[PDB]
Amino acid sequence: AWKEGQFKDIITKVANVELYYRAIQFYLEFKPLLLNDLLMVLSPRLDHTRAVNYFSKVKQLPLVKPYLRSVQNHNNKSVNESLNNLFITEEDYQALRTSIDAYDNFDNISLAQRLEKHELIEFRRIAAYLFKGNNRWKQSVELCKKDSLYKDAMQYASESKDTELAEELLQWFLQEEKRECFGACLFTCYDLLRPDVVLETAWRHNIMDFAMPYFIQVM
Amino acid sequence: SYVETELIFALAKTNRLAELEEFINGPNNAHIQQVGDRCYDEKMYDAAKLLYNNVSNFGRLASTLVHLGEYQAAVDGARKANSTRTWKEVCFACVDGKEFRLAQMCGLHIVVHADELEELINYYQDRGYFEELITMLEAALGLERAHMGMFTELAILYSKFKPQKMREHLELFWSRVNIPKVLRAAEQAHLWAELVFLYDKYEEYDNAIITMMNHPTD
Amino acid sequence: PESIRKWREEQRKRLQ
Amino acid sequence: VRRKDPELWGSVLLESNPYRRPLIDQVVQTALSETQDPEEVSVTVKAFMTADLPNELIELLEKIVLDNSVFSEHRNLQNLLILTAIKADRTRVMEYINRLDNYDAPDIANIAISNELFEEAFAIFRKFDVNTSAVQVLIEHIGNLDRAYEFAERCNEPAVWSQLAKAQLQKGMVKEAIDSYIKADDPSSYMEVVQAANTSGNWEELVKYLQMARKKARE
Amino acid sequence: KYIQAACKTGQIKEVERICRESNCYDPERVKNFLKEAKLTDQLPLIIVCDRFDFVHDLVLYLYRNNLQKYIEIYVQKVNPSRLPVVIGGLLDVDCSEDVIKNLILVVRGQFSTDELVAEVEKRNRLKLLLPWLEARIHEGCEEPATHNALAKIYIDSNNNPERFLRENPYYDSRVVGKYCEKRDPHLACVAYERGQCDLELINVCNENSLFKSLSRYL
Amino acid sequence: ELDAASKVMEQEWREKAKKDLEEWNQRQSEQVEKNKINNRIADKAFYQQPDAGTEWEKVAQLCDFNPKSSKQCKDVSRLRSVLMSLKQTPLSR
Repeated sequence: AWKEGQFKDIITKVANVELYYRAIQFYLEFKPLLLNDLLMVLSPRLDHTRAVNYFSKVKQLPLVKPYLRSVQNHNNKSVNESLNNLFITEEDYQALRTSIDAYDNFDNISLAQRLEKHELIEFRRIAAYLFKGNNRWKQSVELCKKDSLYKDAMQYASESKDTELAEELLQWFLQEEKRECFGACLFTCYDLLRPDVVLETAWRHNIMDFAMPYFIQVM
Repeated sequence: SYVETELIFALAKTNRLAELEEFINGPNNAHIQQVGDRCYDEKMYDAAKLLYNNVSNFGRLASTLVHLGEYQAAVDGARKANSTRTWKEVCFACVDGKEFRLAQMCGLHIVVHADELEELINYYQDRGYFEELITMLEAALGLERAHMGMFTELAILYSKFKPQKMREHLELFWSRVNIPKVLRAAEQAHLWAELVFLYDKYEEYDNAIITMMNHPTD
Repeated sequence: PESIRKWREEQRKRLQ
Repeated sequence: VRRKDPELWGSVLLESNPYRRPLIDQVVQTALSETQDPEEVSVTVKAFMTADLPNELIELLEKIVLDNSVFSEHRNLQNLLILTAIKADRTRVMEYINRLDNYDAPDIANIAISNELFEEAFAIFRKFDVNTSAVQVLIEHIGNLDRAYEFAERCNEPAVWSQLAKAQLQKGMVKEAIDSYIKADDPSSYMEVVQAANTSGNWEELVKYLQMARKKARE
Repeated sequence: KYIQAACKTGQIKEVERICRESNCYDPERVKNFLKEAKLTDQLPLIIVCDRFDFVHDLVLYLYRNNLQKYIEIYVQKVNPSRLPVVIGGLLDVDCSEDVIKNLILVVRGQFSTDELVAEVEKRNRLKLLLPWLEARIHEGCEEPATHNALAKIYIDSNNNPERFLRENPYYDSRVVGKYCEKRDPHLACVAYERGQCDLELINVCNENSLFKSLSRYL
Repeated sequence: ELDAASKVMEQEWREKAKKDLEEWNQRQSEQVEKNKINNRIADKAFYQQPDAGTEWEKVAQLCDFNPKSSKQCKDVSRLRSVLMSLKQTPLSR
């Protein structure tokens, strides 16, 4: 006595919510192809947290991925975490950026600590982005310094708007032969550096670099 | 204000955005929305975008986003404008660009109206994308302001494009759809297996017995 | 692609 | 529903009729048919409250009527659902709080902290950005410094840092009470800090506290 | 020049009077100088602007710069008859709906009902007038304007509003029938039956509807 | 007999459901493998041949202060840096 063409409308007219879970179990047991439509039509009266918990207990998140992305508009913590885990599993880095830019109801620290160990450049970049968004200044810069030596950590140090941070980058560029980007680091961190000590360390204290356009703009 | 208006007009003429974006952010005190008209009148795009950005004038930015090429920003502006013309232009642009992921999303707020449904049908018939129209109208059930014409046109398209799925929709929404608009389409399709059932549902016993006598096969 | 041709032809053939 | 009469509901709801559950399962759908005015709904809910219905009978009606319907007002619809869910002592309180607005937050928070439910009041205080009333209750009831420190690190307010310093002083953490006052710039209660410093020689961190309080309270 | 001299020392109380009394000046330059020289307590513009009907930019300027008491005190004391225009202007930039729902609860003086329902229909945001209509029906307002809008909202509420049409005689059958003509004629039939609109009943049922309704009514 | 037939149909439906679940899992695994292959190709494309009077040109290419940087905050230091970049632009050879 089952007819999908009528059940898909009858299930939305019930009074309780346990029948929604019974229908979810029926679809997981017999016909998972219409589970997306069932979830989309039951969403106005379905508890998304318990649904995500059940989907994680049965491990069917890739089959409900579109419904989870649709529910993501409600900024649910469990839905956000499940979508982030699915994007990590699928080696996606664009959907992760979209999710972290649109919503923030999740633990950014744990996600960053997981992404920093996934050996991917995009994952560690997203981790540094989350760290700098969590007001963890002078920490994400040192984290990305391991790889972002091609004028990327300079941007983080500049947008940090803090002092005694770009000076460390200058000292690192002066101890090791990387004086080529010294002027770029000076220009990006103009409002965070002092020309006196910059010129002193750049000329007398270490290898005699010119760094003249910086002082020209200062004049 | 006229001075700054003519200044930004001359900047849009030579596409001097590098200083136009700075003059807009400052105390221009000009007459906004006056040069934005000449932007599309003289076919000068990429200039009205910065004009409508800082003013929050959702409804006219889509007219430039259509010719720009981006479709995500078109939907992001239409969801903020919530005007029929904006949604219709976004849907027409998505149809021109062979886009279907955002076409259904933008048409969900167009199929709500009765007159715009005919415009959508006319736009989708000349392009041949009947499957996209069917998939967009399938989501009409999951709405809060559906009317008779939507399901009527859905049943018509089922009777004309997908005969293997028209029976269920016809038996389900027989009372909601109108009588003449569906019977005329079914007669044009010459489907005698459902005309008798529809006549019996609407108590049209004369046209039912006439059809049964003229076609007693099934 | 002007699918009206097949649209009419298939239906007319089935009806005939 | 039509003939509003509290005496009728009182005479019918006496646990004598074995068909009370089908009557409830029918009235839960019949009540949506009126859709005219909340006066009849008010009379019916008053009759229900006077009949002393058990749990999972009124809060379900409120969840059905308030969501996906017209009756989304706030005329006594704040306590009628939240207090009932608290008396039921279930996880439905969090879902009701997350799916409701324009409700009196301090009163229900006080009612919750008076009862055994405390995480709901914490979520309420986090939703309305009430940091002080959350940390104070967390310290008074449980005193979990591990969560209070993270909560104070998340936000940024001198009152929150002062409350954290007071909580650390309650636990005898003089070493952290200086760091909790540097970020707050609060020169008050210095006499208590001086009295607590005499209990254990720690004249290395109090120096900075006094040097910073000198520029705030010339005593 | 007198207004300019009134800007050298604080005399804002003497500026709001001459804007209403005098009617032989150019309001363009006046409002430009007012928007340029911020008085920090300026409210002569919130009168002359609606006096010359240029509030389409005043609402935007208030939403951009600051919105604390200006529109509030305006609707309270100055002119409550322009509330729907300000609500539409605030909906143009898509502001918070809770702010508007809280502002509409404030008491009113001179006010028009049709001008607000027209704006919320143009914006397709009829879900904001529910608390105001509830307060009106609780106070005992026996006005057809306060009931026709509620009936149309119930029509758009995706429910079965049959008891409300057969029990409430306050609304107008013409508007409900014309609005529900292309959407659902089954409710328009009951509306016209309650309104005794025989000609409308003919023009609606005989065109596209069921004929048994007329057979049972006539 | 009808109950036995219903049990047989339920067993057949369970078998078909297991088959469909296996097919969906295989399709998802194939899609994940294709995505991993695409990510490996992208990581291999990341490998380039950069360095460890063209020095100034390479430094500019790395850190060009193009006027497009005006999208940031209107800081006076950023304006001075943009002016210095415009003055150094003629050094491009």
